[PDB]
Amino acid sequence: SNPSKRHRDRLNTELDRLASLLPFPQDVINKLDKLSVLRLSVSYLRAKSFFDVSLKGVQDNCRTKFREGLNLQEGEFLLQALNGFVLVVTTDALVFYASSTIQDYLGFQQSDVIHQSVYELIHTEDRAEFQRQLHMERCFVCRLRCLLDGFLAMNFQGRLKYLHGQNKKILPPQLALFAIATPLQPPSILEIRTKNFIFRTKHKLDFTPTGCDAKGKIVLGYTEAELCMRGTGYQFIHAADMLYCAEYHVRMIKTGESGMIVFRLLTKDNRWTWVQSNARLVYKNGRPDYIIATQRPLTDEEGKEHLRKRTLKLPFMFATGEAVLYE
Amino acid sequence: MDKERLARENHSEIERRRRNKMTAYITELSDMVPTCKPDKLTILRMAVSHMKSLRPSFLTDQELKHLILEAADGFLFIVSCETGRVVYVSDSVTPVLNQPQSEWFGSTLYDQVHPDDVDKLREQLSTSRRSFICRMRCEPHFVVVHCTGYIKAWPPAGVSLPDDDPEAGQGSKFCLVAIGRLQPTEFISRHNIEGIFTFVDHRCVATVGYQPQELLGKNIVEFCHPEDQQLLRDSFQQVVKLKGQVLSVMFRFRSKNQEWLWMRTSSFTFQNPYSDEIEYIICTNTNV
DNA sequence: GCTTGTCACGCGATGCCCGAT
DNA sequence: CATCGGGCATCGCGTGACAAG
Ligand SMILES: O=Cc1c2[nH]c3ccccc3c2cc2[nH]c3ccccc3c12
Repeated sequence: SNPSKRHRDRLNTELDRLASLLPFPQDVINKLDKLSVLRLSVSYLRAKSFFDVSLKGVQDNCRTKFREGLNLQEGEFLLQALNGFVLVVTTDALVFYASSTIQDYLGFQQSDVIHQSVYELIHTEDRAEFQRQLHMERCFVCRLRCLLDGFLAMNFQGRLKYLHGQNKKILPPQLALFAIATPLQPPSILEIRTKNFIFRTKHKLDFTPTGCDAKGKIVLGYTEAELCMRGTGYQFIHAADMLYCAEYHVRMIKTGESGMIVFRLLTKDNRWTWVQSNARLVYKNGRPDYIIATQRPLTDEEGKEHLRKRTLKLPFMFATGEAVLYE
Repeated sequence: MDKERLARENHSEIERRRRNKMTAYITELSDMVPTCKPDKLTILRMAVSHMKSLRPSFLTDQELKHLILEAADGFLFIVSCETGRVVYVSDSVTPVLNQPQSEWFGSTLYDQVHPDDVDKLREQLSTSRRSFICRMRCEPHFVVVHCTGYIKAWPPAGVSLPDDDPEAGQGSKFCLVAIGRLQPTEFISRHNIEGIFTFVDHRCVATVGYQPQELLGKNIVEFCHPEDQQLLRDSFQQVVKLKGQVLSVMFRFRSKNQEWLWMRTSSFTFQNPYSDEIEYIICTNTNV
């Protein structure tokens, strides 16, 4: 023995007893290091002290046992319905709290994030922006590091509320950001990534659809009947492509073949999907009967590339927007 | 510049920072425990004291719910994908919709929304993530609610379903678990020959303040001043009689600020190149 | 085969406690 | 009522062992 080692042993004993009480699974406590043991002890105490003053049930008129069981999980239900995670950040840009689902969206462990600097999770070029939001309602966007790539852009919707019970020095409480971070919606676009996905549609002479194969149902999202009850195919065309499609329809009327055209179709989700199509005229007794269009879905990248290298220059060429379709 | 010394010095300063971090965390503990100048072992023993008193998850379910609701409001609801039958609704439905927990139970999500939306509701309930915008009721009065949720296999794990429970005979296979929360330019558009917005340019936001989803489905006359409504209507009726010809009309469009904006609309018809029938009416709407 | 970080250890400079002045 | 020297406990520092990555 010797006094220094005695004191270190007592310190480590107190540290282990602190680790034993942390509200984490045992496999998480075992991997912890003493510094983060102290860190999350402090963070748990701060959280409990805030909840001691800010916090505090089915209507007894409508209370069943199953409803009680669901009420005992209401919190996790909300957390799962968030489609994202919770963030509570102090004025020092310290993470007062982050929900577990942050690991679902960024790859960071909740116990590694709590009581740490928020900027370590946020892209440099955006950190300044975040600061301006920290100093009542708030709605903005930020790029956070995603270990599952590497960054992810996310919408933060939250508020600035006083983080009570922090016992700073006694100083008054400071404004903390209570926000929900959710991923960014990709633009209203549909890009089939399944390779080799050419599909054919059948139409009458005015381009009103009458038949379609399985891959067409998969990409466009309509049932076979649903395709043919909503007017001609021009009811399905993006307004930036209507005139090009009309020109190529005239070309097919005059020569039987349309040539390769690139344009956007309206899915049943009311999204736009790019297609490179080719319309051929089928004949009955030497007279035109119906149209056989064969389409290959494109990505947004090469779609905008084809649009930017457009042969004809027609009005509404660069227009963007949304549409609906009725029967 | 002598690697062995650079490594030594940076390592020394690294655990110097480590020691400082440990001391700062101990000081925070001293600040956050009850009874408390004491030394490190005193503070650690009193921290064990307090933590044994206070005590798996970092937060309780109610603490997590409190954090989420403080963050961005909302009320949780759980409905069956089959009939829309409301399995569960939180008490948050009272501060959100001004409705008792009681009007939603024993009811159906279709009965709580606007009729013009029930179809879309079926859209969102048939057959993971879901996100939509509807109008729920609070003469009756409705309100726009943004709903974000997911499809979950029913019944949920952990929750016991007794025999005499009312949920015991339902037997729904899937559920929707969601949160509901209350929330000089020009642009082009395509309408049917009645005036209903069927295509809206995004620039409408910079032009009249509305988002495209707020215009699509609505007739343009709904946004026109009552004294200019017949004029705009006859403009639409005349542009159909004169195929290809352009007709301009000036009227007052009510922006979403409920402000009247003078707008010039140029309309013409798109003809099917085979049948010469009208597909829609193209309008360019410009501020004045 | 190198980097960063955790943990123990030795080692003195001060702290605390307390008979003994 | 202090002040004063023991002996052990706290406490901060630098370094070496060891491992995850
Ligand atoms: O109505 C134009 C159209 C078209 N409308 C549709 C509606 C539903 C599904 C597919 C289509 C479709 C495919 C097309 N392929 C074309 C080549 C040249 C010119 C026009 C078209 C055209």
